[PDB]
Amino acid sequence: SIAQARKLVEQLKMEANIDRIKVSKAAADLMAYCEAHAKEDPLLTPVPASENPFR
Amino acid sequence: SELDQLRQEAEQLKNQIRDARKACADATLSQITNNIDPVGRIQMRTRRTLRGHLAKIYAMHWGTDSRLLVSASQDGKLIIWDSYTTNKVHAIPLRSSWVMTCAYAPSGNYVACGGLDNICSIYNLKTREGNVRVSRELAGHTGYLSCCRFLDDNQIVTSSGDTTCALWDIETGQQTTTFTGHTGDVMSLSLAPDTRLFVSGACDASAKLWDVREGMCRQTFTGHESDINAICFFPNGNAFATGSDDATCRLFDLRADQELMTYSHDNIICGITSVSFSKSGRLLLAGYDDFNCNVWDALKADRAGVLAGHDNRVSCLGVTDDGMAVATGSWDSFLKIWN
Amino acid sequence: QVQLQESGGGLVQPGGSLRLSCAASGFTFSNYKMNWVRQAPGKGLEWVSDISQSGASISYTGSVKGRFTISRDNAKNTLYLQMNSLKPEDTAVYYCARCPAPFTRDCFDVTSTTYAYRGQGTQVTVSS
Amino acid sequence: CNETGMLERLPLCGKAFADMMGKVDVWKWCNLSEFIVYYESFTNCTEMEANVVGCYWPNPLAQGFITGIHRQFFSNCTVDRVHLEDPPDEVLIPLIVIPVVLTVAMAGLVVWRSKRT
Amino acid sequence: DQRNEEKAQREANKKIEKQLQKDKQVYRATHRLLLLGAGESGKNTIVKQMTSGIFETKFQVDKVNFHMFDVGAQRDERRKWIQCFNDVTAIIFVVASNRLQAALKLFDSIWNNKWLRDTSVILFLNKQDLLAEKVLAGKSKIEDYFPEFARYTTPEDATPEPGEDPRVTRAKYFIRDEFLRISTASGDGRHYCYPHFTCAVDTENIRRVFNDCRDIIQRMHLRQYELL
Amino acid sequence: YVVGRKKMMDAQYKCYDRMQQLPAYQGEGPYCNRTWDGWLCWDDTPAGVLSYQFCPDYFPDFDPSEKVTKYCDEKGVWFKHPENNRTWSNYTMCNAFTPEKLKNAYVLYYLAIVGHSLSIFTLVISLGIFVFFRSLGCQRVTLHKNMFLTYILNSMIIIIHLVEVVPNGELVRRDPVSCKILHFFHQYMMACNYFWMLCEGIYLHTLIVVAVFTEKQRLRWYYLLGWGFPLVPTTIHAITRAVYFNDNCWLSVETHLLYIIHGPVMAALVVNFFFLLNIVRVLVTKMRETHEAESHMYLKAVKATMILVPLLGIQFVVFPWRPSNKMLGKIYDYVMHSLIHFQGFFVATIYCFCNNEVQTTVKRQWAQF
Amino acid sequence: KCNTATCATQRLANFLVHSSKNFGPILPPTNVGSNTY
Ligand SMILES: CCCCCCCCCCCCCCCCC[C@H](O)OC[C@@H](COP(=O)([O-])OCC[N+](C)(C)C)O[C@@H](O)CCCCCCCCCCCCCCC
Ligand SMILES: CC(C)CCC[C@@H](C)[C@H]1CC[C@H]2[C@@H]3CC=C4C[C@@H](OC(=O)CCC(=O)O)CC[C@]4(C)[C@H]3CC[C@]12C
Ligand SMILES: CC(C)CCC[C@@H](C)[C@H]1CC[C@H]2[C@@H]3CC=C4C[C@@H](OC(=O)CCC(=O)O)CC[C@]4(C)[C@H]3CC[C@]12C
Ligand SMILES: *C(=O)CC[C@H](NC(=O)CCCCCCCCCCCCCCC)C(=O)O
Ligand SMILES: CCCCCCCCCCCCCCCC(=O)O
Ligand SMILES: CCCCCCCCCCCCCCCC(=O)O
Ligand SMILES: CCCCCCCCCCCCCCCC(=O)O
Ligand SMILES: CCCCCCCCCCCCCCCC(=O)O
Ligand SMILES: CCCCCCCCCCCCCCCC(=O)O
Ligand SMILES: CCCCCCCCCCCCCCCC(=O)O
Ligand SMILES: CCCCCCCCCCCCCCCC(=O)O
Ligand SMILES: CCCCCCCCCCCCCCCC(=O)O
Ligand SMILES: *[C@@H]1O[C@H](CO)[C@@H](O)[C@H](O)[C@H]1NC(C)=O
Ligand SMILES: *[C@@H]1O[C@H](CO)[C@@H](O)[C@H](O)[C@H]1NC(C)=O
Ligand SMILES: *[C@@H]1O[C@H](CO)[C@@H](O)[C@H](O)[C@H]1NC(C)=O
Repeated sequence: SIAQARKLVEQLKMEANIDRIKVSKAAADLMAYCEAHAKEDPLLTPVPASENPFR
Repeated sequence: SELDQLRQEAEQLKNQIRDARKACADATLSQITNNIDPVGRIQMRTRRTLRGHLAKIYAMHWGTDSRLLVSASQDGKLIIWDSYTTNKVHAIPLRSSWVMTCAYAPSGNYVACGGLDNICSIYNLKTREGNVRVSRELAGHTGYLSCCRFLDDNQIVTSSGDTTCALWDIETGQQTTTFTGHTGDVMSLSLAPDTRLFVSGACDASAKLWDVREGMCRQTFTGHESDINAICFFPNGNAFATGSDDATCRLFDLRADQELMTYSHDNIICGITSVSFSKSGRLLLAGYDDFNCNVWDALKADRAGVLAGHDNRVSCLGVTDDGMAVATGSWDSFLKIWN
Repeated sequence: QVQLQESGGGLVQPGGSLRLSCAASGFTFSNYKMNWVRQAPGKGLEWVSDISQSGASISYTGSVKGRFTISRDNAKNTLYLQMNSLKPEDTAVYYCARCPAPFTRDCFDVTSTTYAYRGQGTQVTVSS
Repeated sequence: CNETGMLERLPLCGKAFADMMGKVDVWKWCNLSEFIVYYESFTNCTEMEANVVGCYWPNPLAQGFITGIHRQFFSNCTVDRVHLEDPPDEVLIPLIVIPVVLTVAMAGLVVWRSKRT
Repeated sequence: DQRNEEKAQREANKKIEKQLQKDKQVYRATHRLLLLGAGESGKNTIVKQMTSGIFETKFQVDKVNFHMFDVGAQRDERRKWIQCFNDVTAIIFVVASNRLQAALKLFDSIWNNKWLRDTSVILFLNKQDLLAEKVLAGKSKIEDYFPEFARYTTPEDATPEPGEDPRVTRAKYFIRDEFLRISTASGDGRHYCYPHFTCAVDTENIRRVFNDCRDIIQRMHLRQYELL
Repeated sequence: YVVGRKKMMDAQYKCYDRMQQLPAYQGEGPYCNRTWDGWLCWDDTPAGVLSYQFCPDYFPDFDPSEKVTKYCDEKGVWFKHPENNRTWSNYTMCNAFTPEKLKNAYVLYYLAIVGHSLSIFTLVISLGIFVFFRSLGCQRVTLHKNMFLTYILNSMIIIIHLVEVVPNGELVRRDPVSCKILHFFHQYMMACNYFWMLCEGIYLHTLIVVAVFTEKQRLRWYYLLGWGFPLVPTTIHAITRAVYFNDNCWLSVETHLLYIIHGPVMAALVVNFFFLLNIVRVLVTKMRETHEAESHMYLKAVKATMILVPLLGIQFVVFPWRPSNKMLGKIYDYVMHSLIHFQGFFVATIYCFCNNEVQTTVKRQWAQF
Repeated sequence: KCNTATCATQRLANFLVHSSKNFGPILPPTNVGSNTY
């Protein structure tokens, strides 16, 4: 329909006028988050069997 | 003509977005994480096996206490488990046995469910008389309920096969906001940690980012080749992972507005049914149709572990809020807790 | 992004010939079974022909058997439909439809009103 | 062979058997284990008495000399022992048919009541 | 008082497993069926002869409980919600004997789906009375939509009702062979197809589903013992 | 040999005891006089009849199963041997075929030891697979576990009987009650083994033929038929054995009292034969409705029958009688003993090891580990 | 004599008991000819 194609154009304009950052900046933020929380990850850092609630 | 003029303007805007996305692609997440130390081999063991369901399990959700969990099976039952003791706390019989999703309220006072009945049902768990009874039935979807997630005790977001998503007011039972734009069956949704945004995955090979208060689609993500079956937010809220029937998992970033990483392998030719992150976001756990669950290194796209305890299709998996354990549901009627 | 763009099409005399081409992009073309569907004026979508991943298995609808020929070139990511001895019954918008999932013998919902993995369609009119 | 000569050669070992029976307990004459070797030697004794005259042991008439001492010396003893014989058909047939009948009835009961629940 | 809560939790768990044992008896005894049809196929009349996203119909045949489900307010895209019915006893596929070519393509997708590979299909070739009137008249020939019909011969294993003429028998058995060619091409013993020439108002349809379901359960038991 | 002279001498004392106690011959017609030959005692017999008596146990080569024959002349005198003109009783059959029977029984002995040993090994592993892997659990497997247990227990008791009681000759002569107690448990577990074959046949017939829709049955009737009912014919036999035919260790097979147990067992196996015929009839009907080729129908019908024979014990029904012909009897012994002592191994192989559901489950859990 | 298939093991045991579980070739067998009884 015409009203469907016109709405798709109005949505593509809202998504084209957004401020994007570099992939290098975004990738470094995800890596920096994992390092700051690596100790608090029981699946990454195996918790001792003494304090494991599923022993 | 105007149809050919509105279509040609769409190709111009799509080319403009594709060039804006290519300008920001200065490096790859593989190149920036090429020097970090891999996680080695993640060998988790089955700590608990929850039995009691009669038919295939379609969904499960952990409670905010990291101890209780709700599970939905197509026999018409909602079972709330105490994963520490494997005891059953509640067994809720459903009106419609074709349930496809379930949710646990953050307060722990309510559970939700829905499916081919096109209705999201809310069950109060802290009633005075002590019998779990339906508190509200949210009607309005013209397709099967695929996913539902509580914002609070009075708000919930639903996704349905009618290609739409909706935000509900549980007390009144009305749709406060309807999220439209998908051209396929919306299969999964994931709330952001601040619950102000949520991402949806549909059968149009596309993912969309929605604003809860404003009710608009902010970003549309592409890259998958087939139907997206699962979606999960990164712990920080600036990224999300998707699992599709093209046998691949893809990581998308919100601020970069494009895909960062593909988690695939030549020997994997089955679709992904569920995805979840670890507490730190380093591990991306994915459930597959080949009865297996693969533990992916989210930063390096390396296979770090395999969970091979189920005898049928793995339909759902979930990580606790404290990251202590992973629960996996499958079509073999069993829930397994892994550590 | 999955993109299917149908080329060819146009006015042709009854008994003439046409060749339609479907330029595919955004997916591994060799892993998916391809289809041809059409929508005649004032009618619903109708499946016409399909071809397997390799091209060995080929099926046609009854009304076009012996006249239409489907073929795929996985190197160029293109789907072809050779239409010979065209009749005025063949006047329709021809869509290039892809099966939803790869490595699947079943092909669901290619003739649905709203289907994502289908092109915009090319117009083929057979009149004198 | 010799009939007349052999019969007078018999009383020698016969009365010889009548003295070994005297030293052993007279009241325990019935239990064969009391004189198992002496009763045996009497038999091997009677064995060759017939052989010397050329008669083949046992002989239809030398049996009467063994029966003759078995009449006066072994008559106060029980003739009963382990019989080891099957019961008559009036008892044997019901003992077999009834458990066979109950077997067929027990199998049909399982076919009937297992699905009945 | 931690022992008082752990004993109250084990008591509640024992009362739940007692109710789950009763629910297992009802669930394992009921046989679930999925009723699928096409455009103007006649399935609604069969249900009538015994908002909402799915409709349920419960009936008994020889004290056996049956639970037939019919899809209501769902879009024409089936590749997602049809996976919910991978454990039903049988799929009742109603076809109105080009809507026929569309039903053949839908039957192929159901038969070759990876999750429905162990599910049998009870095929109801419906509207057999309307097929007779069209063939007897002769206005529109099936050869124009099925060129192999001109080379088709009625099989020797056919059982035509002595009332109908060979033109109707040849037409209705050709349509059945179209569906059987799909079923015999991928039938490795996991599931079978049970075709029936049905009318929407027939009283034999319920008995047909009962007899086919007994055959399916029989073949399932024979497969467990590896006899068949 | 000294013990042989022992049993020979008391037989002579019992014979002269018998000729004295027996009343005079009643029939006035000519008769052969009551006589004691060197080995056996013969009562008065009419003319023209050849008496039959069981062979003595005085020598190692003598088989008590065989018969001793003595002929009475119509004139009224006993049979005279032609070579020496001597009153002679025929003891030829006693040791004529003993060395060849002893050679064959040597093979059957170790065939039983190895068959039951291999059966225990495979069935314990098979029982351990069904116990450990909970996913395989169902009503069919529950009955299989009980069926496997009867085979294991029956095999253990048979090995104990063959290893302990059979070689120990001094034990049989002492005849302790522990010998008759082991025999009772041997007969009970033997009867439980056959009746659990019937339980498998009844359950399979109910699944396929009678109650197809029913998915859960009350297994209490199978437990009662398999474990409880065998106590009835075993007790009746034990009571009649301790009253009428009470031999050392109850080892005798000549008594017809054995049919109190083997009668019901044969009846249970004949019922299984009619279950198999009906099951094969249903299976053949299934392959005809799907229009299967006649060649493949025969191969699939023989295969289904061959895997059901060791489960239902059909080999006891088709070959229920040992032939009197000696060369056919030798073939019968090797065939039946092989099928009897290796039946537990066949059942464990067909229904656990070659079971596709067991293979896929074990391969998965092993791959995870 | 039972002579039934289910009596096969019992018949084998009964035979070996009387043979004293002997399997060796016996010394010259017992004479059962004219010279004996
Ligand atoms: C994985 C395996 C599965 C197996 C399943 C079951 C398969 C069938 C098993 C039986 C197959 C053979 C049946 C026929 C046997 C014929 C024996 C033949 O006539 O004589 C062989 C006999 C010696 O004869 P002889 O010299 O005259 O005696 C002279 C003796 N005198 C010295 C005392 C005088 O036996 C000897 O060869 C070996 C004796 C010791 C072993 C006896 C057999 C034990 C079982 C063997 C098979 C076990 C199963 C397979 C292996 C695991
Ligand atoms: C030589 C003599 C003295 C041996 C006697 C042994 C019996 C006392 C044993 C041996 C086999 C036992 C049976 C083996 C299996 C079962 C089934 C069991 O019920 C089940 O269903 C258990 C397995 C399951 O859960 O599937 C109940 C006990 C019972 C009858 C057992 C009862 C006790 C039995 C008869
Ligand atoms: C002395 C020697 C010869 C052994 C004799 C054993 C019998 C005296 C007893 C011992 C164990 C008993 C069994 C123990 C338990 C059961 C299970 C019982 O069934 C159930 O418990 C029902 C289970 C269900 O269907 O849910 C039926 C009787 C049975 C077989 C009993 C039958 C009689 C048995 C074999
Ligand atoms: C006459 O003298 C014969 C006596 C003696 N024969 C024997 O000693 C026979 C040996 C007994 C065999 C027992 C083996 C049983 C093994 C079962 C193991 C299964 C366990 C399950 C898995 C762990 C002779 O002199 O020949
Ligand atoms: C499979 C189990 C078999 C058990 C067989 C047990 C055989 C021995 C039983 C002995 C009972 C007591 C006998 C001696 C009695 C006494 O003199 O005091
Ligand atoms: C657990 C069951 C054990 C059964 C054991 C049965 C043993 C029977 C022993 C019989 C001894 C002789 C009895 C009769 C004695 C007589 O009257 O001469
Ligand atoms: C386990 C016990 C089963 C039932 C009893 C079985 C037989 C045991 C006793 C056997 C010898 C009986 C001797 C006396 C017979 C009689 O009462 O006349
Ligand atoms: C289930 C139907 C009835 C089955 C009947 C089975 C009978 C078996 C008989 C076995 C042999 C009995 C003794 C025969 C020798 C004899 O006594 O002369
Ligand atoms: C040594 C093992 C021998 C086993 C012999 C088994 C014989 C089985 C006979 C089955 C006959 C089945 C007849 C089916 C007739 C039909 O339905 O057409
Ligand atoms: C019905 C199947 C076998 C059951 C009967 C067992 C007997 C073997 C088969 C027939 C031969 C039996 C001969 C019995 C001897 C007789 O009665 O004199
Ligand atoms: C259910 C009954 C099955 C019967 C199967 C046939 C059994 C025949 C038994 C008698 C003939 C074979 C044995 C002959 C022995 C002999 O002649 O000495
Ligand atoms: C697969 C199970 C087989 C059961 C029967 C095995 C024994 C029979 C075949 C081999 C022996 C054949 C007869 C040999 C006779 C002879 O020694 O002359
Ligand atoms: C038995 O032997 C006695 C011995 O004196 C003889 O008198 C009698 O006639 C015999 N009876 C017979 C041979 O029937
Ligand atoms: C036995 O008697 C017959 C009949 O008088 C006689 O001919 C024969 O010679 C006797 N036997 C011997 C060995 O002399
Ligand atoms: C003794 O018996 C055997 C077989 O039983 C027979 O061959 C033989 O002829 C018999 N001897 C006499 C003297 O009858």
